[PDB]
Amino acid sequence: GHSNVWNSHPKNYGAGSRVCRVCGNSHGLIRKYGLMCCRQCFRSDAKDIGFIKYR
Amino acid sequence: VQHRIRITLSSKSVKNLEKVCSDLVKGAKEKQLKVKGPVRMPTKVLNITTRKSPCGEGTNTWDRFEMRVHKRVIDLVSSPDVVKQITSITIEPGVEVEVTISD
Amino acid sequence: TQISKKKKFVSDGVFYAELNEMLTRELAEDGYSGVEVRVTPMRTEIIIRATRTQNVLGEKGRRIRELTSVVQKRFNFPENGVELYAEKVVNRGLCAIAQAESLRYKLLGGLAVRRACYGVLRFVMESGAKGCEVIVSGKLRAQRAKSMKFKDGYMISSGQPVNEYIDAAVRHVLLRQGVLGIKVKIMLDWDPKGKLGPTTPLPDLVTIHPP
Amino acid sequence: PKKQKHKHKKVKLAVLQFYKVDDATGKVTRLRKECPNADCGAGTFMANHFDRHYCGKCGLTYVY
Amino acid sequence: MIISKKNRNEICKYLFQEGVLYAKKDYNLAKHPQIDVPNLQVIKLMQSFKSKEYVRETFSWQHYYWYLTNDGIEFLRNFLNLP
RNA sequence: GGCACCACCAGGCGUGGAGCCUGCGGCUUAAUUUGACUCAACACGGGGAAACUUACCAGGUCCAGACAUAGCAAGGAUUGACAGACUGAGAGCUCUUUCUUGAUUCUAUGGGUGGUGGUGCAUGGCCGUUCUUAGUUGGUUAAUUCCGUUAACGAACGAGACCUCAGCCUGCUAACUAGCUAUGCGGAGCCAUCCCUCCGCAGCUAGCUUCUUAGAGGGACUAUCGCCGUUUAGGCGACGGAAGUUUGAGGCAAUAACAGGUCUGUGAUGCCCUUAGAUGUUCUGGGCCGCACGCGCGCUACACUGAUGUAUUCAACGAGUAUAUAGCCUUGGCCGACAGGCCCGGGUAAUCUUGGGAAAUUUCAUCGUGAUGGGGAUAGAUCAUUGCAAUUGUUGGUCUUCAACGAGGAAUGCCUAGUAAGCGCGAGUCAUCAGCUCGCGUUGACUACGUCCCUGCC
Ligand SMILES: [K+]
Ligand SMILES: [K+]
Ligand SMILES: [K+]
Ligand SMILES: [K+]
Ligand SMILES: [K+]
Ligand SMILES: [K+]
Ligand SMILES: [Mg+2]
Ligand SMILES: [Mg+2]
Ligand SMILES: [Mg+2]
Ligand SMILES: [Mg+2]
Ligand SMILES: [Mg+2]
Ligand SMILES: [Mg+2]
Ligand SMILES: [Mg+2]
Ligand SMILES: [Mg+2]
Ligand SMILES: [Mg+2]
Ligand SMILES: [Mg+2]
Ligand SMILES: [Mg+2]
Ligand SMILES: [Mg+2]
Ligand SMILES: [Mg+2]
Ligand SMILES: [Mg+2]
Ligand SMILES: [Mg+2]
Ligand SMILES: [Mg+2]
Ligand SMILES: [Mg+2]
Ligand SMILES: [Zn+2]
Ligand SMILES: [Zn+2]
Repeated sequence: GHSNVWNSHPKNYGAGSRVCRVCGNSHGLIRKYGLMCCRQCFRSDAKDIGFIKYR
Repeated sequence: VQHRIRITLSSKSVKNLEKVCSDLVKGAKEKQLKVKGPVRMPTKVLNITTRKSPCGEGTNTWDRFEMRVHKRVIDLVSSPDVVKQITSITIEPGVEVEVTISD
Repeated sequence: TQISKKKKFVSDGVFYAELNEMLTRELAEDGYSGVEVRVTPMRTEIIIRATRTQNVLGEKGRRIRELTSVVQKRFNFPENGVELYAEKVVNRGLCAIAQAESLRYKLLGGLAVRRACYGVLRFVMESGAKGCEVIVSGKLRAQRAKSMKFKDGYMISSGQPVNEYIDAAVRHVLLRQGVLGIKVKIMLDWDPKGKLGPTTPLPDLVTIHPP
Repeated sequence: PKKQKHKHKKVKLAVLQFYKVDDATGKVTRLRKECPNADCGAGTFMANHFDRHYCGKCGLTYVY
Repeated sequence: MIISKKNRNEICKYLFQEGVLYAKKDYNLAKHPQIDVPNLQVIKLMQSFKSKEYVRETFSWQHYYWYLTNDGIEFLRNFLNLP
């Protein structure tokens, strides 16, 4: 049985379970509001997503 | 007419939302329907603050992104027919109109 | 089924940001300028702005229907709940994404950069921009990288009017020696009708009626 | 050394090595039980080992 | 790779039915959202049908998007035994 | 010659001394992955790592090697597997065994593919820095800001203008997801009732918008006065005014650079390396935490302007669910000393959590100058919760243990008003963990209104 020892560790939680929705990197991930973007990717797409810098 | 209608309007922009609200309350006041509104809910300020550097070098400088959600509530007393006949004009993009029938 | 008003506006923003990315990668050589999402009650109409509006449509509209069905299944719309249109970008010269892609293909072919950037500048200024600027950064000729600016006209850089008057794009050329960067900043003119450019005049601009 | 990989044991014509249609006449004469499992058909032979009746398609087994 | 005939005909029927396919980069989804085949087999078979020009592939935001080509509408109608 | 609390002056609070937290170096290690080293590395990579992350170490798997070519092959290319052995393993991983499976594969060459592999001294983008400086004769200004001098005049970028938040509006617009006021009823008091006082409930026919919200506008311009000033540009003082320090604070932010950082954000990337006994991927376990030592950011203190135990009552910013028996924020009831548990529910939200029942503070009492009821490090026993898993203590409790530290050498940091400092709250990270950051409000000063002495820049 190789299928029960392949990806057999639980991915219920942890940083290695959530990924950037734009790149799949798991570091600097902004989970707030359900964005699911990494810091760098959100900083690039923020204007498209609708976040405006006023201050 | 008979029932009680709450139209919730949300948007990310104030001018489009306010002019849509003005259209709705003007149409309501032309068909002689009593209108309670527009009632402005407290503005929601969605805020994201992140390090601008794509790495960990330099002065740790922070950009604060904001999304402002503006909510408007209009309360008419009428039947569904006039409500969907009013909320059928060109609703501008970004404005989320939502009609709910109360008792 | 109940989604917050916060989660919903963040979801619309993320959907817009993802659609435009997949259209940018898909309708690349069709002159894709931008997408205008429009959620009508019956369907979420999606307008595509491009320059080759016969290349995105496809043979008898095959490509546009393929994209419409891909968007419907991928984003989980109700069937017939999304309809992708394809309009014409009115003034290609006044669009920094159109010119960025035009300069991308004008360099993927092999044309000299100093001759294509000035051509882009020429076309933009004949189109009517108050000022235009092009930056080319990378391994242009030698191994060391350098940045060549191509500026002509009047261009503002600071303050709020920048995010009303400056139409800008940033595109890469994937060349044999590496990646070449293209920053195109087009400064628009004040349009009273609000079509060619901003409707609000620049704050410092003062007009005195003649007696 | 490098752990070698399991290679499929190759027996020439095991179907011929299965039924016993001989002595003229007409006797198919299976020589290995056909697994009872319904999905497993009647041509599904349950191998017999030094002490077990094992069906290859599934796992039904019988020791003695 | 080793993909049963059932699964292969399964992904090849859907592709000919719609002319398009999509998937997320997830090699352990265990079930494609539409086809009753896991995402790995769909992704690998779509990569094969693409090295053969039988489709066009665009990758964006961790998702694959495949589009059947004119050669694909020929090879699928030959493979699926029916028009 | 100027300018600037990332300079000083006058000071405030500090750091540097102590314990601990955390980052860096060194040492140790199987590995203790690694980038970054004056400002401009060092609670930085949003880097608070039990597993994953993870790049490191010890092992085990798997192919997720398209495609093309040539072979092997329905007399089977190939695939899966019961039992036992093997194995850390219920990995048929391998082996014994013998079924099963059917052209999907397999073998060899090319060609691919993946890589948190190298190269940021090949690059893109981005970001940091020079420098948010003011730049691209003289006076004045925050300012290449104006005035003024003049072979320059007239412009442009930058600065300011602009944008956002905050400050004012008893004017306007409007509120059953906000209130006020009145009325009615009810409760309590007083003594009954009445009145008065404090409460609760109700009324989309009780009015209304002061308070709350959020739109539109208005509002300050140094406007007026004196003085100074070339009597200019401007400065000081004064009335009025919500506001007189371009009102406060931000956001944006020129030219030209740096071999600045990032290939470990990117399905951005050239080149190189590797590619099936893999630097791919996955699983198990360990490490990233290791401890003679050095350094940086911090937290807790050294106490009576306090600690402790009562009493008491004032915020703001924000956040919140897939309803599956139920997921997130949790109200209320019950059990429990706590920790926590159980049971009914509300809320996708100005509606429920939340009028956010924050602390410092205030009040009374105890302690009584004693390392003491200051301090709480370290440590023992034990009970709960998160989790698949808590040991190298996740955390939270209970009892016990009760270290240094009595204000910190040479040095050096930040700061000019709702500021410093004190105090707490929220968010991000997050199953659990905040001594960290990013915000918020509460309490609320001293000192100066200058200078080039030092440091740096022009
Ligand atoms: K100290
Ligand atoms: K730091
Ligand atoms: K760079
Ligand atoms: K990078
Ligand atoms: K590289
Ligand atoms: K990242
Ligand atoms: Mg400015
Ligand atoms: Mg001093
Ligand atoms: Mg110390
Ligand atoms: Mg680990
Ligand atoms: Mg591991
Ligand atoms: Mg790896
Ligand atoms: Mg990579
Ligand atoms: Mg560099
Ligand atoms: Mg008011
Ligand atoms: Mg370097
Ligand atoms: Mg570490
Ligand atoms: Mg007390
Ligand atoms: Mg003591
Ligand atoms: Mg104590
Ligand atoms: Mg931890
Ligand atoms: Mg927290
Ligand atoms: Mg200093
Ligand atoms: Zn990302
Ligand atoms: Zn069977």
